[PDB]
Order: sequence, then structure tokens, then C-alpha cells
Amino acid sequence: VRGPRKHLKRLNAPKSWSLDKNGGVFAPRTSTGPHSMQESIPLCLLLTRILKVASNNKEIKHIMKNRLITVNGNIRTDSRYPVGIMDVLSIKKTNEHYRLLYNIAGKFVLHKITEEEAQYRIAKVTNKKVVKGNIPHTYTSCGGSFKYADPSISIGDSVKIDIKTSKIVENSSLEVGKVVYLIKGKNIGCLGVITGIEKREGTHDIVNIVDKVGRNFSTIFSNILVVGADDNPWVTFTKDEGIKYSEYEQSIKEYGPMNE
Amino acid sequence: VKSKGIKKIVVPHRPFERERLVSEMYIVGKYGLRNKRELWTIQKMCDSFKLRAKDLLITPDEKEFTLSSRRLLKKLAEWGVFMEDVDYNNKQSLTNNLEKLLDLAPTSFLERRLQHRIFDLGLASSVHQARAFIHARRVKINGSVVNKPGYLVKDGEDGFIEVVESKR
Amino acid sequence: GISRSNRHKRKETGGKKGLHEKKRKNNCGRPPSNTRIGERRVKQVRVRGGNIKHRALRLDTGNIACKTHNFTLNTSIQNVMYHPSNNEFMRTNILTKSAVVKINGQPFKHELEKDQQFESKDPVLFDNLRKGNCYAIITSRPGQVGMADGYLLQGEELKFYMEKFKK
Amino acid sequence: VRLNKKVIAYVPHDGGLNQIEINDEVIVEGLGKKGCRSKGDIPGVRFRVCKVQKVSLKALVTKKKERPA
Amino acid sequence: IVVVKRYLHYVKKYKRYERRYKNVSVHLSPCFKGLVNVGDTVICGETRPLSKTKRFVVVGFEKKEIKEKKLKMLSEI
RNA sequence: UGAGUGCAGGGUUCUAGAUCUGAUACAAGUCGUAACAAGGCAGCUGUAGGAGAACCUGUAGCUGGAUCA
RNA sequence: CGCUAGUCAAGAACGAAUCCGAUGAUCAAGGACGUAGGCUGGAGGAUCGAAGACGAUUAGAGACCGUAGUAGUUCCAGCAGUAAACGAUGCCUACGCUGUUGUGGUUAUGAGCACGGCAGAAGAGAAAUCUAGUAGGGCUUUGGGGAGAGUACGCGCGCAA
RNA sequence: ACCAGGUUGAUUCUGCCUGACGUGGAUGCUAGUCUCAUAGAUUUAGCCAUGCAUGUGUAAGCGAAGCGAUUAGUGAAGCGGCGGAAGGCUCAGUAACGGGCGAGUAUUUAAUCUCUAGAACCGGACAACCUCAGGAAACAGAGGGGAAAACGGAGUAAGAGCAUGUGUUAGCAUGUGAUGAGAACAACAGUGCAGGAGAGUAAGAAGCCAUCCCAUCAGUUAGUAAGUAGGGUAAGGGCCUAUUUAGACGUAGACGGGUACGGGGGAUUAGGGUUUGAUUCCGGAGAGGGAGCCUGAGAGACGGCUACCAGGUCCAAGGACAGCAGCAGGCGCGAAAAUUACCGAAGCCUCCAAGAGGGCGGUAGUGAAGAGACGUGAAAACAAGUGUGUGUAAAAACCACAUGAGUAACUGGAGGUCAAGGCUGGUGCCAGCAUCCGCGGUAAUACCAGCUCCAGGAGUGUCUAUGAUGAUUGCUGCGAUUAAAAGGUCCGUAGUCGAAGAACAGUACUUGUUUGUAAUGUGGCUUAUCGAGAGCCGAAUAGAACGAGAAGAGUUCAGAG
Ligand SMILES: [K+]
Ligand SMILES: [K+]
Ligand SMILES: [K+]
Ligand SMILES: [K+]
Ligand SMILES: [K+]
Ligand SMILES: [K+]
Ligand SMILES: [K+]
Ligand SMILES: [K+]
Ligand SMILES: [K+]
Ligand SMILES: [K+]
Ligand SMILES: [K+]
Ligand SMILES: [K+]
Ligand SMILES: [K+]
Ligand SMILES: [K+]
Ligand SMILES: [K+]
Ligand SMILES: [K+]
Ligand SMILES: [K+]
Ligand SMILES: [K+]
Ligand SMILES: [K+]
Ligand SMILES: [K+]
Ligand SMILES: [K+]
Ligand SMILES: [K+]
Ligand SMILES: [K+]
Ligand SMILES: [K+]
Ligand SMILES: [K+]
Ligand SMILES: [K+]
Ligand SMILES: [K+]
Ligand SMILES: [Mg+2]
Ligand SMILES: [Mg+2]
Ligand SMILES: [Mg+2]
Ligand SMILES: [Mg+2]
Ligand SMILES: [Mg+2]
Ligand SMILES: [Mg+2]
Ligand SMILES: [Mg+2]
Ligand SMILES: [Mg+2]
Ligand SMILES: [Mg+2]
Ligand SMILES: [Mg+2]
Ligand SMILES: [Mg+2]
Ligand SMILES: [Mg+2]
Ligand SMILES: [Mg+2]
Ligand SMILES: [Mg+2]
Ligand SMILES: [Mg+2]
Ligand SMILES: [Mg+2]
Ligand SMILES: [Mg+2]
Ligand SMILES: [Mg+2]
Ligand SMILES: [Mg+2]
Ligand SMILES: [Mg+2]
Ligand SMILES: [Mg+2]
Ligand SMILES: [Mg+2]
Ligand SMILES: [Mg+2]
Ligand SMILES: [Mg+2]
Ligand SMILES: [Mg+2]
Ligand SMILES: [Mg+2]
Repeated sequence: VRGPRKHLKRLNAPKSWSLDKNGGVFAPRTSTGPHSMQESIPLCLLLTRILKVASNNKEIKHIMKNRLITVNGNIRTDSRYPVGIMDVLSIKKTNEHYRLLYNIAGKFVLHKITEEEAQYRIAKVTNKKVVKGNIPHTYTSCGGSFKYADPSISIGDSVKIDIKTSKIVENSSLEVGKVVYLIKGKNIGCLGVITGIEKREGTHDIVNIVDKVGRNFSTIFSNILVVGADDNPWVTFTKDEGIKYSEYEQSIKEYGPMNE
Repeated sequence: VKSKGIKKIVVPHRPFERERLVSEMYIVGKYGLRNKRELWTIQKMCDSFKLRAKDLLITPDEKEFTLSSRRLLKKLAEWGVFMEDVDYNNKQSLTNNLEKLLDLAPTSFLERRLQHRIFDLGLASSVHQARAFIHARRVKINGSVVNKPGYLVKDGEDGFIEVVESKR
Repeated sequence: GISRSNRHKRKETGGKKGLHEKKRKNNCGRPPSNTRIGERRVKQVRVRGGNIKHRALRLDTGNIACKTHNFTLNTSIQNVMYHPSNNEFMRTNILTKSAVVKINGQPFKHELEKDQQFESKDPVLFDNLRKGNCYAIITSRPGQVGMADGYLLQGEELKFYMEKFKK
Repeated sequence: VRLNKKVIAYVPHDGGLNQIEINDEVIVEGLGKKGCRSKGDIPGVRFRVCKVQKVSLKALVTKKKERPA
Repeated sequence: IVVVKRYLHYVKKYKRYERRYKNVSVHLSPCFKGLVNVGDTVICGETRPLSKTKRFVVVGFEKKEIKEKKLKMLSEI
């Protein structure tokens, strides 16, 4: 190919967006920005599907030309702007607030929140560097950058951000007995508490988890975000609190256990 | 050409086998079906359920057995086809009932078809004039007409079927 | 023009390979720059991604570092004495990395004379500086960076290279 | 036409030879064996005529249709 | 130096294996110069290209074994 | 960096050719009758001569022989 | 491979409380032997006898039969590489019923070990018959309806055939 | 998970031919209604008349002529900005960075995000405008004004590389320095543009593993294999060059030749298999054949430029133009494939945009390639028509109600395999039929016809490839005394295969956890009258990361032989 790709066929787009295969050959190619393309969704899919407020391209235009929609405290005017996980969306007229989370199935979903929960988000720490003029810096998963934060924050920790000031508020590390949320894998959207961590060299660390209704599951650190100072969670999670059931369990719970 | 849609019939390996010819001839005659394709279609349907029962009984694991047995038996009860007192949460009866499925016959699927139901409920003088009332819109279910003789009637729809007089 | 692709090259087993594409610009090469000694002449080349590269065709002077005493000076270059790759580049006086060159010694002479131990520490350098001999080695890449820079030969480096010059 | 070979072909029907003139165009077909092989009692002939002047030979012979003229 | 690595390939139809090998040319440094010789087993690490064929460097070795130069009893016993 | 084009060669695939020589099919033509019966000299395998033609003759072998003696 | 003596190397089997310790099975490529007839050079030449020549027999015999007759048939030094070179049954290694008869050693004289012949049985097989019973033991050669064809072209060996 | 007919006067075997059944193309005859898919791939990557497929403007870069004005305004020729490197078409070439799985460097990246973040003066032209005015056309001249956020210079911030300290390695210190800039505007209340550091997207180069036929192709290679040093590139590297070392690859098939877009997948199938993949998704290559190239963040671009070779077009003869493996369409070639149709609507992409553009895409028309559901009467009482409404971008079809009525089957067969007539008339080894076996010489259930039956049925016959039949290719699973088939005998390398006893180790081996699959397929549920269809769910192959078990395999030992 002579240069950069512009289009995106409908069968190639992420299974997390959950778009119907048969209607048309194309899907919206996300603009470059905060999260990766595989870990985010364009804004126009949210307004037409996840939270229905438009039904046609003429309406999608009008909503943003009138400057109505705010993401992380700034007004947005690109219809193909990417939104990702733990990412406050709001309309200042009618004072609505939402976070973006995963269903138990791993699709995307908007969750309504109060104007308290709307003030902060969580991210993971990726690198630490010193910059010209001897200025310390720190960086995060979604392309965030921070000047003169607390030096003790370590790579791999997770940090809570105040959306109005754009400063770090709190820090939590990967240890036994803390709450975790699952970003990618077989168990997307599950929520649980750390049983035990097995350290590996030059390779990913393996983390073992207990679920709130008893189930053990393990995954690699690269798929986990840590979502509380010790015991209990920061953000409010969905109507169902992240318990996943097998078809087998759904049957037992529906028709009763197999008797002797 | 390769294109969308399944094929629902299997052609018999021997075109002029005398025991097959005679036994097919009888069943088309008695039930007032259009041609051999109607019959062969029902035969493939019947074979499919028999295969599932075979597979369940020979499976090694318990999770699949307990899960998929229930689904199979409930489905065939709703169609009004497999009529017996299956009890759930009891492994032996599930096995017993799976074995009773293995000698199910196409006659049982035929008798759920609307053309036969209409005649059997004494709303028509023959299996022929039953078909002729399903054409020409005289037959109605839940207050709506049904144009197609092959409509398979689930268990308990029998209360809502009706006939009306001709338009003339 | 010139290419850097391995299109035309044989396999490790000695067999030939067939060609499956026309040439591509993303493996283009460029002709050599042969930097000569003379009054300054430098050309600016528009490179991939819109960057600029500076190509010295003629150079007169260099920055030369003294490593032991920690100072740097700017001086004229006379001629090439030795070149490790090819005897030809010496006789035609072409400048490259790792060429050994004669320079004006007087600025270095004026500085090194201040140290009372100088004669005792390096007698062969001292002798050379008296006789009007001053030798340095080029470290920059003139065809890439657009200028020449180096360090003054001292101690065992003199003892090594002087044996390459002599008839 | 496709090879510039000259070949022998058989003409199937009762009065079939009468439906063909010299310099007519004919389409020609296989006898149905695994390799190209002789069928029945005809020695060394490997093809048969199918259509004459764009029309079915079966229709010509049985007088169901007429020559294009 | 040339290193040989060996393995088995499974052929599904006949339900059996065939032996295979590949040749890799590796860089040996002067620090190992006297110590490594033909038949020995060697550990190599990956790097950026060093030449047309060369991509690995010898990083250490396991010397082809002797358990013992077996004991001879004294004539006195 | 090189398109095109001179002049010699090769490598492939097809095709022409006076004349010679195989094979196959020849309803039944001409000359004999070599094999199948001890087929009228028991047959056959190797090798070497000879001959209108099947074949005949020397030498060693075999029974699938007309002899389990 | 068949007369008698003398001489020179190596092998098989048997008896037994000898020594070494995995040195082994089968085999593309490569190498050595191979009746007879044939070929290159020397020695020799009794008997027999391709070719060639006659006498008979026959329609005709060029053949069969008889007379005669040459190359060959023998030896030394080599080339060649085929046979119904067949028990038409590959080589190691197993598990397997009885009676009888041989050959060579050894013997508690009761028998064994190696190499054979014969006659039944049981299984097997399309039968005839059985080197063919039982069997996912190992390794090599090899066939896939008749013909054309073990023929054409190319290649390797050979003095030629 | 299946057989049948055919060597003989009969029999039992070996063995092959033929029938019976899926699927991809071609074709004969016949054809009522509605719904879902798909169409010049096979032969010539052959040749092309015509029309269309790429352009974009605000309150907010510069604004000439014209119109008009108490020294206002207007409305815009050109310039600048951003795109034209995506999508669409095809499979020629390539046995290979062409393909699958991991990893993130030795690299460059306009737009976009987060943090941060800007005191600058001067000068000409180019295009349009104005006056002449050339050329058959295509296309151009003189002369004179005049702008920019366009362009070139000045100062000035900044600043590559080199050297030494200190912190791998950013950073900081010191010495030395080539180079060397910069956008604001509007208020409907905003939109831009300079520098850095990190992200995000896209390439370039790399690691491992798998890949077709011929031995009547056995030796191949000399930038070839390596080293030291340098040039070159965005970057590692024989990528290229100088002097030294002789390597590298092969019977476990090198080298040569023939052939091929590769996967996800498709067809058949009890199991083990055998065949195919131009063709909705991903990646690669091309634009008549070869080769060079400017501009740009990005092309060795062809709806850009330049030259040759093969072909064309217009001329006033001097010159000019052009490339349908885009969408319709034409000619050829063949046994082989649709309309020079509508589109401010759906899905997406492009711009300076409350708007403009798109043959990309959607909508219908055409055709028995494929796949669903139903008509052709009932015993009292039956499609297809028509009119309104709906439906859509506008339509047609579909569906609702209301009117008329009484229309609607063919293809192959009837001696055996193989379902169904020794019926009647012609013909007499003729004419014909017959996959195979076989019929006909005047008493033909087999030809040519009439009449009755049979089979499938809006469908049925034929030809051609392939899978099955087939244990006639044999891993599972065939044969070699006489049917086809054990080398004349030894030695022997590569190759394949190899005691008992006591111990040992974990790379194969098996298994856990975690990754690895959109569509298709598999197990399900829910809504279109029903059924294909549509929508949502669950699990999954090969391949890779980390642990575990030690029977078999492997390695060692000798108070074992
Ligand atoms: K004879
Ligand atoms: K001899
Ligand atoms: K004679
Ligand atoms: K005579
Ligand atoms: K004689
Ligand atoms: K004699
Ligand atoms: K010999
Ligand atoms: K020999
Ligand atoms: K032989
Ligand atoms: K013997
Ligand atoms: K046998
Ligand atoms: K020959
Ligand atoms: K017979
Ligand atoms: K057809
Ligand atoms: K093709
Ligand atoms: K003129
Ligand atoms: K074009
Ligand atoms: K076209
Ligand atoms: K067609
Ligand atoms: K429709
Ligand atoms: K008929
Ligand atoms: K008839
Ligand atoms: K008759
Ligand atoms: K065969
Ligand atoms: K076998
Ligand atoms: K032989
Ligand atoms: K022993
Ligand atoms: Mg490429
Ligand atoms: Mg005779
Ligand atoms: Mg005789
Ligand atoms: Mg011995
Ligand atoms: Mg002799
Ligand atoms: Mg042998
Ligand atoms: Mg044969
Ligand atoms: Mg096409
Ligand atoms: Mg493209
Ligand atoms: Mg096309
Ligand atoms: Mg090709
Ligand atoms: Mg400036
Ligand atoms: Mg050189
Ligand atoms: Mg393909
Ligand atoms: Mg291209
Ligand atoms: Mg080009
Ligand atoms: Mg293009
Ligand atoms: Mg299109
Ligand atoms: Mg019958
Ligand atoms: Mg018949
Ligand atoms: Mg056989
Ligand atoms: Mg025989
Ligand atoms: Mg034989
Ligand atoms: Mg033999
Ligand atoms: Mg339905
Ligand atoms: Mg073992």
C-alpha cells in the first residue's frame, strides 16, 4: 500500500463495539488519540446505539455543531473521537453523567452516575522519565502526562485523577487482598479480589483471584487494573456487580440441582 | 453455484427398490401430501433429533449431559411430539427417556401438521378438503389467517384454531 | 538509481532468486560524497520525512580536541598522511572518518608549553611539536554531518601510527 | 475450428444424414466413456453430432422445427 | 562456527515421525577460544544482524561429559 | 542508473521432409502346417550358427512329462 | 564337486566351570564370485560335432535317418554377465501333534545337539495341495485387466556379441 | 459402516469394464405464483467509439475587474490551504519476508490527544487585472502595476555532531560549533498556526516454523562464506568498495528445469482419508511491455511526468493528443457469462463547510447455474386479475380492504440390471436401437408409430471434470508355490531397527492454567403468517507462554555374565 489506511470494513471492526454484520460494508475509523484503536470506541456509535439520542448523520452533526457534549471536562467537535474504559461522558444541559464500562459478555455499555462519581477517573502507570531542565514526569495507559507528582508512585500502580484540575489524587499497588477489574481475555468484565501473585522474570506476572460468589480465576498482570485502596472499590460498577455464570450454572439455578 | 440457504432433502440410494416404493406410496396416500419431497423433508428432521440422543448417551462428561438432555426433552414436549412424564433432577429417568426417543417415527411429526390437525379435530370431512380450506383463507388461528398447510402446531394451540364460511 | 535492497543477491546455498517487484523508493541509495581539502562548500539534502542532511564537498578546517589537558581549538588541515581502508584516498587527499591528517600545530604548542612536566610526560610529542609536526585523527563523518572534528594523537597512538607513515 | 484437426463423428437419428449439407456448421459431443473410447459396434469413431445450423438435431428429424434458411 | 539443532516432525496420515535438522552460523568470541570444540553443546543468544547469515552469539557452553576416568586398584590389595 | 538494438552461441517446446522400418485392424486372398493327443522328431528357457516362412541344428539346463517305482 | 599318495591355508558342527562385553539385524550407492555357449592372446588336438557337402524318404524337404567334415569341445592369462541360475517359495528371530527312517559327534545307555528324508493329524486355502498353521516382531526387493512392450529416445558399462 | 449385470457346456476364483448416488461448468425440451443469493474467472494481463467515476469557502488567510458611494461598501478573477498515495478492478509475474505464530527495534511518521508552550524587522516577484497582440488547433508572447498566514534576506532564540567529567540512560556541567526560524484573525462569541517530551496511527528492516512435481537434472557457488576499515541509507546488513582468510550448501535431494497469488475457508465423508480455493475477510503484486523520475509526512504513482519498442487518433502537413485488469457499452475469441438504467434515502470516505462532491455504495431491470414456501380443485362453493390505501429518495413488488371471475403439465421410460405391455399396425441382418449384456434374415413385449401403464414433477434428460463405488493404492487395511508379482550368490555405506539387572535425569511424551478464531461451521434461544432468512449468546483447531507427572523412550554403572 502506498500510504495510510482510511477505511475499515464492517467484518474487521472490534467485537467489543457489537455492530450488526449485514447492514452495509463499512464502519467508522476512529481518529488517532488517547487509547489504542482496539481499546476504545468512536463517539458517533455511542449517540446512535449505546445511548440513543440521534438516528441519522444530519442529527449527529447538529448535536456537536451546537457544542453540547463534554468528555473529561472538555467540549468535543470530532465525531470519530475515541472514548475508552473509565471515561466520564456528560451533557451539561440536563446535567446527565455516565461512565463507560464492559458488560459481562465484554461488549461496551454506558452506566449512569451521580455528579460525585463524575469528578474522577482511574488509569495505570506505564513509564517514569526526567526531562530537559531536570523536570520529573510520569505517564499513563491512555497517553496522560504528569509533572511534579509524588516520586514514590511506581510503574504498574494505578492512580486516581481529578478531572477538573488534571492532577493525581490517590495511588494503589498490586498486592494480596485488593479489588481488580478485568480489561481483556476470557473473563472480561469480571470483578474480584487478589488471592496470590506469582512473580516471573523477563515475562508477565501471574495473578490469582477469588470472585465474590465463589470462583477462582487467574490471568496476567497486563490485563488487570487495580481499583481500590485496599478493601473495597472506588468507582461504582454495573446493575449486576460483575458475576459471570456458565450455561451449566444458569440451568442449575433455573431448574434445580440434580438429586440422587 | 455456492450460495446462501440449506438443502433439506436426501435422495434415496436406490431409485427403484420395491419395499421402499410400496411403503412410501402408502404414507403419501393416507396423509394427502403433494409429492415425495414433502415426506423426505420430514424424514431429515426426524433423523436429526435421533442423532442428538445418540451423542448424549455416549458422551463422557457430566456437565454437557445434564445441560443438553433437558433442552432436548423440553423442546420435543412443546411440539406435542414426545409425550411422557419426564422428571428432571433424576439421572436415571433422563437416560430412560433418551432411550425412548431413539425409536421415534416420522408419523408423529406428520400428525402435528395443520392439514391433519384440521381434519382430526373434525372441522373437515377429509384430509383433502382440509388442505382446500387452508388455501382460500377459511382457516384462522388467534384471530389471524394461515395460508400454509405445513404449519406445525405446538402443544395447546388446539383451543384457538377455527374455520369460517366461504366468501360467496 | 542506486539501491540498498537484496533483490539481486544470491541465496546462502549459492542459488539464484527470481524478482517479484519493481524497485521501491524506500530502499533508494545516493552517490558518494568525496570531501576534498579546500575553501568551504557544503550542500543541503532533503531527506526522508522532510528532514535535512548536510553534505561537505570541500572543507578547510576542523575542531581538534586535546584529551589529557581538556581543551579544544579550531585549526587548518594541510593533507592526509594515512587512510586505513584504501591507499588511493591518501594520494588524492580525500577526508573521511579515521583518516590521519597533518594540521597547524602552533596553537597547541602555545598551550602545552605551560605545563612544567610536559617534556617528561611525552617526549615524542614534544619533539614533533618542535620540528613543526602535528598530527590528528578525524572522528566525525563529513558526508553526513557536514564538518570535520577530531583529537590530537598522544602517547602510544603516536608510536603506532608513525610506523604506518615511514618509507 | 479450435485445433485445425479433421475428425470423424457419428450422426444419431433415423433419417439424420438428410438434415446435413456439405459446408454446414455442426456442434459435436462425447460418447460417455471414461477415456475417449468406441461405443457399441462402431469401430474407431469417438464423437457424435448434436446440433446443425444452431438447432437441435432431434427437433429437425422429428419435424418439430425447420432449417434457418 | 556452525551449530546443528535437531527435532521430530509428525506426519498425520501415517501416524509416525521423521527426523529433521537445521544449520545456524553463530559468532564465537576469543574468550572461549581454546575451550569449545567439535561435538560440544552450546547456548546462544539473539541479536540484531551481524552479517548476511549471522544473528546469534555464543554465551556459554556445557562440556561433553565424562563421569570418571575409572579407578584402578593398587596391586597391594 | 539504463530502455532499446547489432552479432555469435545455447536451452526449451511445436512443425516440414525424398525414402525406409515398426505396430494394429483387416468376412474368408496366396504358400506351407510350427503348437495343443507320445499332435505324428515330447515340449520349454539361455547361448551360438543357418534358413521363403512358420522354424531347424549343436551345447548346457528344467518338468510346467509320456516315469513319485 | 567322484582314481591313489604327499603338501598348503582357512571354515562348519560337537564336548566342556576358557577369555572379551554390546562389539549386533537388514541393506540404495559401491565392490567380489557366477554352468554353458561366445570373444582376445598363447599351448595343444584322441573322441564328439554347429556351419558346409552328399546318400535316401517325400508333392516338396531345405529337416528328422545314414556317410563324412570344420569352428568349437581340453589347458594357462584375461574380458563378458545371461538361464525353467526352480524346492517357480527373501533374510534374521519366534510359537507350535505324532510315528518312522538316515548322517556326524556325545552319552546316567534312558537320551540329546546340528543337518535331513518319509507318513498321517489338526488348522489353512478358490481348489490342487501344504516352504502355505498361529501373529500390528524387525529390514530390503516387488505386482496392480489384456495388447503395444521389456519396445522408442537419452544415459552408463563392453573389443564385439 | 449396503451392492448389481457381464469370460464357461456348467462350477469356483483372480481381475477389470458398466450401472446405481453427491457436487462444479456446458446444453435439449418444457415453464403458474412469491421470497433469499449470484453472474466475461477458465480461451486472449486480446483491442477499444461514447458518456460518467476527484474535488472543496466560512462570522473568522489575500482579495483584481465590474456595480455603487457626503471619503462608504460590494462581489469576488486569480493566489494560498487541505485532499488527490484511500476505496474500486484483476491474478500476469513470483517456490519468495509470498504464508502462519511470537516479539517491539537498528528506524522514519501531516493530521489527533495530554502536558507544556512564542516580545522579530526589511525587500522583490508570480498569477489575475490593464494596453497592444501570435497560432489550423492544442497552446503561448511583449510592456506596466500589485497582495498574502505565499517567498527570500536581517537580527535573535534555539541548536546537530565532537571531546572530558558525572550520572546504565535520560539528564546536568564544561570546552567547541555547522546550521538557523516563527499566524493570526473573528467576536455570536470562537477558529487557527510556531517550538519540545510522551502517546496514537502507518510503514521499513528483522526471529521461529510450515510449504508442489521431474534423478532420463549429482555436484553447485567466487560478493560466493567470513573478517578489518570506510562510504551509503530514516535505519542493521556484501547493501557497496579496498586489502587479508577459504569458506558456504548437498542422496534427510543441493543446483537446474516445469508449475503456481498464499491463507481464513469449500465439496465429498461412519472412522482413517481424497480432492479443490480467480471469487464478500487479511496480506501481496500490476495498470500495453521494459526502464528512469519531480513533488510531498507518504508514490519508483500511471483517471502525474520523460525516453525507447509494439500499436493507434487529428491536421491547415508545420505540429498535436492518447492507454476501460473503474461503471455502463462495442468488437473479437470461444462450448461458455446481464442495463450505453434511477439515486438531496440507507453504510461509509473527502474538503476552507449548519453546505458541496462520490458509477465507493445502494435501488430496480435481465438469465430455469444454487436454495425456501405454495397453485393446477372441493363436495357444496377454487391461485393468477383490478381499484384504493400503504410501501419508497421516487418507485415498482409485498401486505390491508373492496370489486370481478372460473383459467392452470411436462420431460424421460415400459427384454435384464431397474419401477411399469409378449397389445395393434408397418419393416424384413434393411432402416434403426443399444452406457453393459444384446435386438432385427416376413410369427420383433428391445426399431418406426397408435393405445394403455410406470417414475419424478415446475421441472426433467444429455455431455464434461471430480468425490464416492474401491480392502482396484491398502497408516488403520490388499497381494508375491501354480492367476500379475522374492533380486543368480555374497560383502557393504548412507538409511530404518536393536538383551537381562541396578540406578539417574528431564528436551521431546502426556496433561493443567493462560493466550490464540470476524465471516463460515458447531451447540442453542428470540422475532418476520410458515420455512429458508435476520438478530443475540456459549464453546472451539493448529500455533505459542509458564508449571506438573515420570510408565515407555533416553544416559550411565559393574562382587552381572
Ligand atoms: K517341434
Ligand atoms: K565359461
Ligand atoms: K546341413
Ligand atoms: K535330394
Ligand atoms: K544330419
Ligand atoms: K563322425
Ligand atoms: K569376472
Ligand atoms: K564382473
Ligand atoms: K533374469
Ligand atoms: K542346508
Ligand atoms: K496364495
Ligand atoms: K535402446
Ligand atoms: K455362454
Ligand atoms: K437442465
Ligand atoms: K488459469
Ligand atoms: K499554417
Ligand atoms: K483508465
Ligand atoms: K467493464
Ligand atoms: K451460462
Ligand atoms: K423484493
Ligand atoms: K410420453
Ligand atoms: K414402443
Ligand atoms: K408387433
Ligand atoms: K488396477
Ligand atoms: K498395509
Ligand atoms: K540380477
Ligand atoms: K554371554
Ligand atoms: Mg513489497
Ligand atoms: Mg506339427
Ligand atoms: Mg513336434
Ligand atoms: Mg568356528
Ligand atoms: Mg569355451
Ligand atoms: Mg536379500
Ligand atoms: Mg497390465
Ligand atoms: Mg470478475
Ligand atoms: Mg487499494
Ligand atoms: Mg469484475
Ligand atoms: Mg500464472
Ligand atoms: Mg520568515
Ligand atoms: Mg573486492
Ligand atoms: Mg483465493
Ligand atoms: Mg503500483
Ligand atoms: Mg509506473
Ligand atoms: Mg490509481
Ligand atoms: Mg460497484
Ligand atoms: Mg420389473
Ligand atoms: Mg427398452
Ligand atoms: Mg488385489
Ligand atoms: Mg504360466
Ligand atoms: Mg506367474
Ligand atoms: Mg523370480
Ligand atoms: Mg420461522
Ligand atoms: Mg526403557
